[PDB]
Amino acid sequence: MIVIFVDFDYFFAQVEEVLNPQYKGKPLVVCVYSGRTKTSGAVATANYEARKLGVKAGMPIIKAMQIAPSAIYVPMRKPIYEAFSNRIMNLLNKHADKIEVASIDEAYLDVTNKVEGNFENGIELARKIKQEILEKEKITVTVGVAPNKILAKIIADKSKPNGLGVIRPTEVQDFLNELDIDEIPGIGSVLARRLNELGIQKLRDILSKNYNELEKITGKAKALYLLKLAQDEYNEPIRTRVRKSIGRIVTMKRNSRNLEEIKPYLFRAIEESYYKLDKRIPKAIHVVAVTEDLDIVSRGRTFPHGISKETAYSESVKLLQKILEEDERKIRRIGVRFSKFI
DNA sequence: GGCACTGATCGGC
DNA sequence: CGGCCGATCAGTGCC
Ligand SMILES: Nc1ccn([C@H]2C[C@H](O)[C@@H](COP(=O)(O)OP(=O)(O)OP(=O)(O)O)O2)c(=O)n1
Ligand SMILES: [Ca+2]
Ligand SMILES: [Ca+2]
Repeated sequence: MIVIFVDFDYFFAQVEEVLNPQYKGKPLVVCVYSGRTKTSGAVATANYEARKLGVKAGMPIIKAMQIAPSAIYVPMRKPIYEAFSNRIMNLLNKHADKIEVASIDEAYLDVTNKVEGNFENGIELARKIKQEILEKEKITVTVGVAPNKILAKIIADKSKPNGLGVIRPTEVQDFLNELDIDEIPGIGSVLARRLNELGIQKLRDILSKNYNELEKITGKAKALYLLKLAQDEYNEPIRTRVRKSIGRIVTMKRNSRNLEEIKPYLFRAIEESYYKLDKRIPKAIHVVAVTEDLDIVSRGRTFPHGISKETAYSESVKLLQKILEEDERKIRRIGVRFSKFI
């Protein structure tokens, strides 16, 4: 297998730079304004100039503004980013035997047959891909080329920004022998340190432990994954991804535990959700509340039949009542998630 | 036991 | 201090 992984650089901010090139080369922060105050919200992403000043995705807008007050702060325009994404994925698709769109800004291509199993031709294809995306959309991307998805991602991550990372079939074992634990996709900061605390600093160190031992430290899924990766026995296929849930969640103007105050927000979320569902009919509904202290509480139900929009309204209220019954905290955000489509 | 399914949390992008 | 989403996993019912 020859895999090409593509990950768009500083995606949302970069699109904003394409639409407003005056922003380029200066700190730019794309913000998710919740509307509760002039500046309440979180950072979706920042360009590299803003990152140099300490701005990070997920950080409160007010905190970004504290450390980089002269950056340009713009509101997230997600539909435009989706459009860019859709066009790019369409360009990628024509170069691939198979494509896996993993998120709004990354995809895996299986180009094995496209390049006659010739790994070097795979690299050339990767260069052509980067060139085309740059020419056609003025977007820089980072690419990784490797025998499997996971190494393709790791080497891309190591080559950002605007990179072209490569791991040849012959380099894989050396590469896996030297890889740091915190460089592994799917191993978050906390767990990394926990493993680190137990003397697991490098991927190869996993081989020292056995499954029952590691499960206690990582959980089943993460244990099986790590033991496989460490042995270069990861080889998962490129698969067409299918949307499994669709939802909407909004910040209320003020916190509340007043049913009549919350309902309008919840019903708008349902309405916008059903618009997005289009012809998909969900059998499961979950109501999700972000509480005063930014904890998240969910109550849901699966039905033996598809849920009409009208049944979603009435059942959502019963779920909201359940949350209010079982959690005394005030609610800040309220929303809904639909899944199990017919 | 272990399969099928569930509701709820977790955490990455 | 946003707004999403898929993965994960412990609990139940069952044969
Ligand atoms: N907490 C986050 C993280 C990311 N995103 C969105 C904005 C990002 O641009 C996009 C892609 O996420 P990445 O992790 O790939 O990061 P970037 O593309 O922004 O930067 P990088 O160049 O490091 O890949 O997802 C978001 O809305 N909220
Ligand atoms: Ca990405
Ligand atoms: Ca990216």
